[PDB]
Amino acid sequence: QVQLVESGGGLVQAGGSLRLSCAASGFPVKTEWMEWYRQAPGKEREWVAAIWSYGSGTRYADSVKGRFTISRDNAKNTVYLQMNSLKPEDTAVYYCLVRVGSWYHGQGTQVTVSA
Amino acid sequence: MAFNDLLKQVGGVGRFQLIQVTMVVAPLLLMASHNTLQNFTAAIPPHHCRPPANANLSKDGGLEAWLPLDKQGQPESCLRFTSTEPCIDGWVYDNSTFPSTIVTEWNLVCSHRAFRQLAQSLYMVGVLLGAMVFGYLADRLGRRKVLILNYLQTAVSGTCAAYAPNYTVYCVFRLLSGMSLASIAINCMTLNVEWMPIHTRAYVGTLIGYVYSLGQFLLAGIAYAVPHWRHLQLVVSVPFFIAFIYSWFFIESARWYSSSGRLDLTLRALQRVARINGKQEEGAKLSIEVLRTSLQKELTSAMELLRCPTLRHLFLCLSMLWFATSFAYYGLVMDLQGFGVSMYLIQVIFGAVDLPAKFVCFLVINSMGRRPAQMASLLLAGICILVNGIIPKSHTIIRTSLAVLGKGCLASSFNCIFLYTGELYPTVIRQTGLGMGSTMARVGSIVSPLVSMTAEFYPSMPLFIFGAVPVVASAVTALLPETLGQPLPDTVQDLKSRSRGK
Repeated sequence: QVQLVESGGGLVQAGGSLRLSCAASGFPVKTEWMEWYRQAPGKEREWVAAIWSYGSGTRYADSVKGRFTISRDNAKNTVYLQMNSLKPEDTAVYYCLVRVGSWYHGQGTQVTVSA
Repeated sequence: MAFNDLLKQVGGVGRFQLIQVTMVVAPLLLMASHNTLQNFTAAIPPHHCRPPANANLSKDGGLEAWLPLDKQGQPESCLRFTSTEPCIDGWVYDNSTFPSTIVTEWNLVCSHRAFRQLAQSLYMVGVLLGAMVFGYLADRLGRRKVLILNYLQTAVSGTCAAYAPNYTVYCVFRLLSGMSLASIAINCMTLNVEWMPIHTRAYVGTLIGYVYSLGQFLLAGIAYAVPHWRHLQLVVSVPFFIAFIYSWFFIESARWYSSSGRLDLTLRALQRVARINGKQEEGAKLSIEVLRTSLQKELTSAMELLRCPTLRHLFLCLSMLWFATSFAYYGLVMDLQGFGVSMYLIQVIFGAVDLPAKFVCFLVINSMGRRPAQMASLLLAGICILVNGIIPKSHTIIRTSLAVLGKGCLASSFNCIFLYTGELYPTVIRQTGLGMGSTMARVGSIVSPLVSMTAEFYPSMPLFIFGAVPVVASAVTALLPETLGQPLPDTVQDLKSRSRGK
């Protein structure tokens, strides 16, 4: 099967930096689709960033462009995503998929930005 | 004093011949319109899965919550989130640009994307079967009767396919419409040639080319006027009903009557034309005795085509040329969705560019040469469409212009290959050669939508095939001998001598 256990949840002040990652299995990070999704309390599944096969490029969303950094890692079959200058409206549980719409997705990691 | 002499005896450029040639060649505008109507009524608008009514969309913050986003940022066209699962409650199509099409009405988007091209392939196999069987039936039965039945069948198929409730009914009736349309086109050109004198056959061909170009323009204009698909098909096929209504006034070719062994009907038709043309004494000079004294020479297959080996090689070369030309032409014409511009403007500019290509082609063939003209047109068109496929969708003007030049080069290649197939073939099977070339062209037009269907695996594989087939065709037809010289083969004996001559 495919497992996507993720870690990185915690409390960090606005303007800090902490990295998020989900431990994938059964596939490498240079072959298929992979995204990141948010859902704030009361908010919907907001798409954050996208990575395609073989590092085709980098792309974010309207409120995410120029603020977020996404980095892959072929060695440990993980995506190492960093965020700096944390928006205080970004309190959400971070999700990662294995395709653009897929049968396998991460369990969940919840972070707090506070002030 | 052959049949041509009798034809010029009664006018030959008179009012009757002109009125019949226009009255017979007018529906070719609708011919082109129905040819490209599958392209213009199967436009795929943006679409996505419809979320189930279990959860209200008001608390979903919009439709984007339950819709994954693709490379360009649009919602995914086939798949949806579970809060995955495929489209199970239909699709949602925006009506901002295309109110209704066949894909919008019948959900031919995902897992049914092949049916949109399969309907066009059914129309093309209809065209091929109609051409073959109705040419046989016209030779066996007649020309005016075949034409009037063609008009009736075209109108009936158009209406009863626009009002199709299901998709199988639509595909079958498009098959029948293609049948009737190929038959009416071939019998139109045949009758126009038969009733006109020898001096005006080139003028008739030029007129038919102008009519096709104007029909492309008319399709663009009407399709701009009528945005729907049922209404578009109605407004495009209904005039065939009035065409059938007025087509009972036609006068069938007397040459076919003479070839049928009956001369009284030929005589009757001759003074019918005389009365229409206004010259009565000239028709009165005709009589039963003078008919056989004028057509004594006139009154008195694939197998033989394939027995001769060098003739077989020539046939294979010309068949490959026809196949590739039609295949590339109908692979390029019916991809107007991916040019990034409204279909109306690109269709209008296609119709505009159709004619200068004919002019340039005529200049090069009658002044420079025929083989260089064919080579330049085919190879340059193939390279242009291939590099159009390679060039990404980010740029639109360059791709549009590239394809606008492509289409014109395909038209020039069509003129060149028709001139070739009518020139190098000996008069023994020259008509057989024309028929086989047209049949292989329709086979290519059959295959091309099937190739275009395989766009799900790769986003440019159909365009790669469309751009690569003409190159291989040019490579295999470079061995065709030059024919700019005056000598024109008549029998099969000089075919080997002509090869011996070069």
